[PDB]
Amino acid sequence: KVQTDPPSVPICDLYPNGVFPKGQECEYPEEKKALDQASEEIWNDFREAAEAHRQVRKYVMSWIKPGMTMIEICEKLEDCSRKLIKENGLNAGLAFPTGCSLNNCAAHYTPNAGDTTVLQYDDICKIDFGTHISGRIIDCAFTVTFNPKYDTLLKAVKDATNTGIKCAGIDVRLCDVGEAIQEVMESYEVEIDGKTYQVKPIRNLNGHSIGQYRIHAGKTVPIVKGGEATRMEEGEVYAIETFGSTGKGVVHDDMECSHYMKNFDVGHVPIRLPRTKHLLNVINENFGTLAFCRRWLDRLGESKYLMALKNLCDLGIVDPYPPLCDIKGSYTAQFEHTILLRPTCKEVVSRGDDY
Ligand SMILES: *C[C@@]1(O)CC[C@@H](OC(=O)NC(=O)CCl)[C@@H](OC)[C@@H]1[C@@]1(C)O[C@@H]1CC=C(C)C
Ligand SMILES: [Co+2]
Ligand SMILES: [Co+2]
Repeated sequence: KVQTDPPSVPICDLYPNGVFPKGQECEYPEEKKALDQASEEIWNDFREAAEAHRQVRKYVMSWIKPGMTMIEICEKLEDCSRKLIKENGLNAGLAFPTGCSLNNCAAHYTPNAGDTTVLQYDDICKIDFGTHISGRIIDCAFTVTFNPKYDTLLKAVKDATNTGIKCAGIDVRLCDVGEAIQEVMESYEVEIDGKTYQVKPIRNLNGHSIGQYRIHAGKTVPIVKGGEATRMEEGEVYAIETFGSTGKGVVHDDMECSHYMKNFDVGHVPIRLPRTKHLLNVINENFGTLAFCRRWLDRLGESKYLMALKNLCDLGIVDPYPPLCDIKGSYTAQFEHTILLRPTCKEVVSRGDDY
């Protein structure tokens, strides 16, 4: 039909012909048109996931406010995402947990059960969430603030992400994208609570290629100079994300872990320990190689799983991804889009009218 007041109509019911809206198509900085058309069903799956992402994040921006708990924020967002993507096992769903990392924490925080953290007026919150259709994943992220003191820091990082998106292309060196992002990000100076800062890229955070059911397909997109001259290739899909900070510009692991994901390269492992075997079956059935969090195990009715989960991490079957934070007192911001390197053009598939 038409989408409802608070979104509830699945994207596939809005586009009944099964053809979803294109993102922003860009020229790069016969045969290829045929080759582009041959993968049309893949691009269409990314576009369905991207339209869900656009409609969920517009909804989130309408209601996210200080005073809400982080758990309330993530559950309200994920509810909407499950409805709009028309969650169906591993065929359509949430690609990874909702990040809502605060202040000096830049990535990989979502609340676990019992977290009483409440969003504050002065917080800078990075909302990073993913949708997929048939394993075609959209990773797209933006920063929420309520105090205008952070506006230039957000503009710096938004400009740096758009610079990396403009620089990207077939046969472009990943190191050149990094150098370009850093030049733009470091051109910004900000003043927050009477202290001035030159905005710094977080040098040990990166964008990444994306593969089917594989949020990180192994190529990294640097956000500072000095990286690898490995080239981007036709048909690849990339999350172009940049992170800016007022602190050291380096993150370390910190706080409790919430995010986990099966190692993509680990095959079947026979397990006899009963609780560990059951938890691995739950993971394989519900997530496969997609990332999950502890709240997502709780919602499936699992309990007494933390030792089984530690066991799967210690075996190397599952990897933990703890929150990544700069120094105490620092402020970090993030913007990200997913781009498709199609044969005929570069498509910023997750681009909206918002960012
Ligand atoms: C979650 C995240 O997308 C965060 C940004 C980036 O992290 C890093 O660059 N990390 C490091 O260098 C470790 Cl010190 C992404 O990796 C390039 C990272 C991502 C894709 O690897 C995780 C896997 C995804 C989930 C746990 C959601
Ligand atoms: Co992301
Ligand atoms: Co990403």
